[PDB]
Amino acid sequence: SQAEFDKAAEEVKHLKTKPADEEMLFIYSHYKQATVGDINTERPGMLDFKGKAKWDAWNELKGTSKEDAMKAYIDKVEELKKKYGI
Repeated sequence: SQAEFDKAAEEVKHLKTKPADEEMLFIYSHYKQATVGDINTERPGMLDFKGKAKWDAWNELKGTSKEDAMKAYIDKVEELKKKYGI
């Protein structure tokens, strides 16, 4: 059906600690691409400060091989799972 990806996701979005913007970004961007696809949300407007980046990082992908997005997402999440975990 699926791999460990939604798992990676599921875990990461809960984590004891809330990952740094970039950690969240990688995850986010890739998940969003692997799942939703091509940043179809749009770039921020009000308290942009800690949002933009997520937008941009996902955007940066906008068309990556979804599968890769998953692989990568998990393949990298490990760090979060080792640093933050549930």
